[PDB]
Amino acid sequence: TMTDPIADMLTRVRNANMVRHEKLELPASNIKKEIAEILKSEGFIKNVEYVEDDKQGVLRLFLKYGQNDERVITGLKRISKPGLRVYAKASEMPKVLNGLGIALVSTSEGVITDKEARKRNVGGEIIAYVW
Amino acid sequence: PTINQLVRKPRQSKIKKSDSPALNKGFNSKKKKFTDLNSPQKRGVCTRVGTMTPKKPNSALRKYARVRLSNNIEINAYIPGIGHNLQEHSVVLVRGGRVKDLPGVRYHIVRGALDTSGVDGRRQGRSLYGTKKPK
RNA sequence: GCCGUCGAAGGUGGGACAAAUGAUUGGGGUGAAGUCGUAACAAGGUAGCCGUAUCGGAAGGUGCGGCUGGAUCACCUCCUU
RNA sequence: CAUUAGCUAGUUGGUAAGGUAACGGCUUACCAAGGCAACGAUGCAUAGCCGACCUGAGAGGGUGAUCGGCCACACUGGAACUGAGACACGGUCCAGACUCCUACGGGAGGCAGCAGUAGGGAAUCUUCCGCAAUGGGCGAAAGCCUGACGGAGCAACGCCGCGUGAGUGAUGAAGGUCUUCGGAUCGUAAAACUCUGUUAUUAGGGAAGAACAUAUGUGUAAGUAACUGUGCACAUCUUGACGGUACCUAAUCAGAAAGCCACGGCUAACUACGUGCCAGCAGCCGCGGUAAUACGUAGGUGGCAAGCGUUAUCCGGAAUUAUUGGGCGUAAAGCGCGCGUAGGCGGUUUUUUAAGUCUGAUGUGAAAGCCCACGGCUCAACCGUGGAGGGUCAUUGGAAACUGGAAAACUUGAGUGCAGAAGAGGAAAGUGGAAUUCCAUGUGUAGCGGUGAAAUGCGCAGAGAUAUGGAGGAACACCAGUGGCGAAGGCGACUUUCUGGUCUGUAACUGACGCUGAUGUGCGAAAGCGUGGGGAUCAAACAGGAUUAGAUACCCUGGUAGUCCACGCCGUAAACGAUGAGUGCUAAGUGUUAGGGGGGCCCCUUAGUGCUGCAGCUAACGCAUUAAGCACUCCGCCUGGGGAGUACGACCGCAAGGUUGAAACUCAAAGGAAUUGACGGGGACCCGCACAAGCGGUGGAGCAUGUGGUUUAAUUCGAAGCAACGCG
RNA sequence: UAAGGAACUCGGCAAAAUGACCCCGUAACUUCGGGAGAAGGGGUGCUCUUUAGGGUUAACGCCCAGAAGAGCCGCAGUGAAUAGGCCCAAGCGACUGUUUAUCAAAAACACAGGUCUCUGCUAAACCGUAAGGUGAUGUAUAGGGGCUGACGCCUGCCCGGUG
Repeated sequence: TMTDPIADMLTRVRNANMVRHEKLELPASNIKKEIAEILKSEGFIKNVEYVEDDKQGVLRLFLKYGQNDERVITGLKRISKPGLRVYAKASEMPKVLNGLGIALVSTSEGVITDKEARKRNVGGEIIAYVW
Repeated sequence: PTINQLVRKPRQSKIKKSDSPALNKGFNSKKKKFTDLNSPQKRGVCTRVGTMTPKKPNSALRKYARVRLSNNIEINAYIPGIGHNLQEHSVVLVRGGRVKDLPGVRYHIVRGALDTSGVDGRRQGRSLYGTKKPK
């Protein structure tokens, strides 16, 4: 059965990006909502649309591609998995691709990126690597 | 495996079986027991000196010696060099290192040592094969 | 001074375990181009293999079930253009 | 270490008493039956633990010499006394084993203190000086003791530093070694001149470590009737094992001070000679069989250098146990398949909590170590200071996204309800038709049957054939299909009775009730076993008859168990999609099975089952919405090939046998996919004096010729299938 | 009966030794029942204190048993009589059983279990000349005869000869 809804979300983005689909939809969640808006503000995807249905509303993601159909997102990697969780301190926050990619960290200040997480000097759960 | 499978069954590495086992064992004559020593060399008595035919690809008469070491262990040892003065009841010093051709010879008799002369005409490589500096 | 509870060592007994050794006896490995067959690799002289049982100097064969990790052939059935 | 599964009986708890510095089964009585254990009780083997050391980029892996902290021990084993503290290394008592004395009754001893001896071993040192410093015991102190300690003796055992000479000088002497005989190389290397004294020799100076304690004086403080005396403050006197040792200064001399290993590739360094698969070398690949850069030597070269190599062991390289950081279709690896327990993981929202998580503050993580900085030895090693670092650490605040806990809410997951669908799903009992065999008759006559050919074999006592009838067993033609059902194994004649599962539609209900699943518990093709039946057909084995050189085989003739039923047992298969289960995502095209909804046809759609085929994956073959793609959860399994699925042990079984499952030893391969050829008794299509039709020749005899063989003084040398033999 | 303890002997024949009760322990091997009382250890007298127990009961009292202490005495305490020696390993027979009264008790006979064969009922087989019976008032899961002999694993080859 479904065990990691977030890993399903990143794989949905990975699979759609590989075949260059312009848009995808997935069942929404509060944490899955934030990850989408982090990727929007960081410039990985074009827009996030959240549609209210009766049960677990729909998250519509519009992927961004470049001039020569250059996939803006290169890869996605779930770090903290249900079988083994990963937590990091503010001092040992990882630098994805030497800062050329973001790490999604869920801290006490909400779901944020790894760059300004060192600014707040807080740590949390390393959700995923996006580069 | 999965992390849970690894937690229940931690990874088991392979054990390393060492060559020259007879150099890793000592003896206790008081307790009549074998010990573990890891000796560089062992000293023994030659109970048989002869010549052994080599493996099939090669062909040369190779001198060897059946040596009963300080332990109660009887091993076969090579005799490097050209000439040797060893007969029965000769005390020798035996080091590690096997002979590829000779099946059943896993040791080397150290030349130029206790009751073992060096090579008579050796002039380059006298550290091995015994023999002192000519003139 | 005596005796009495504990009490080391010692003695007796039946078991447990571990090494060494033993007439003799089993299969394995190595070697000297020693003798009989030719079982498999080509449909390898009779497709092979697996499981099983029974026979045979020996590889094995045959009996029942299964697989293609089988040829050629007769065609299925789809695909296909 | 599970091939160590059940351990204990003061055991476990309580109640009293005792005694212990003190709680306590610590001990004893009496009650109860308790206590620990797959989160590894117990047992076996091994081991002092740590700071720390080695290795590694790190994660980790190995180790526990010297220095420091803790523990335990003092010939082996018990016990207490004295004592604050011992059940006591140079204390006591007893027992034991040793060694020594004895007038035989009895006595003495304990180097795992420092040296040292014997022994074992590959291997580890002087039977030294001094309390001069630091520390300790005792004393008011002077002092005494201190094998602690401070120093000396030996050992390249290690690290560090300096040497063994430099400047000019012909890369020409003479000599080696090669040689293409011209030369080249050792080589600026050498003489040759100048030059230095690090070192060395001798011959003069010569530290620090020394602060003292005491004693002496001088003041001060407290307490004093006062003094002595004490604490404190000052300055005087004193002393050194090392040791005339560091160290410095004068002369003198290039003189007294380099060896080891390699040179085939990995891997820096090539020639000649000797030998000739020998002698020998080798870590692997391997070398050596008259022209070895691989063996031995000589020159040269190169790597290091007071060291250089070999051996022994650890980490690395090894991603070769893969947490970082591997895999299971064919290379090793998915359990034969279900049902399921612990455990692991788990759909969306809200509130709360704060165990994890994150962020601070305290305490500690000794010192010595690692790293950084700084200072002192002439530098360095080394030493000393200051930081840093080091924890699944403890206490205490703060945050609340996630994981965890509590309380509520929701349907999509999962189930239930309702309306439908198909099915060789299973069990039991019945009912049929075709066929085989046998039996009884009628007809019937000389064969039947079988092979490549045979024959055994059945017949003439009437076989085979044909017709009728009867007995019995087993299996269900046509339907029948990349068809259906089942978790798998498997399930095909029809009927009835029980009974399991699946699919479609709806959205009526519950609101996460789910997935996977060690141990466990069941099912599980054939063959096999037991009991009792049954026995038509086919038949392992067995008999023959053939083929072959042999044929305990393929061929033929028969033929027993078995094949069938009912109970049990067995629990294995190429039990295969050689592909674990669950969930979601990711181009299409076209079928078939079972439904649904719309406009016989078209479109859409659900679940199966197929064939092509994208992205993507793979070593390739290939897979590809029924993944071997992309992701998450859980389980099983693998770590080169033999030995070997073999011991041995356990467990299961009536047995066969099944499950679990090594090692000694041995090799450098084993293996997968694909490629090029060659082989196929391995087939289709063609050709060729290959076959057929043939006309039309040798091998028998005598002679000639060349050979082989024999012989000889020599019978010269070569040719030995086709492609030597009237050949040179 | 000193000391020795199978040296006697064809052979430990005979004799000697263990023996009761209570407690603790008990192996291999197994057909899982057993082996087993296995082996191998310890105690038992008397008096007193103490004080559980249940049996008849109205209670006294009467019975039959326990436990813990403190003594006492002998050489010895089931103080006499009566009451298993044991263990290791081979054949043979599975076993309990039965046999030569009056020299053989066994390895011989039985046996439960196997197998073959005969027999359809006025059965076969048997006693009788016959009638009458036995078998049996039985009916092929019954009856007679041969052979073998619990159980476990098994039982090869030969049909010429003889039946």
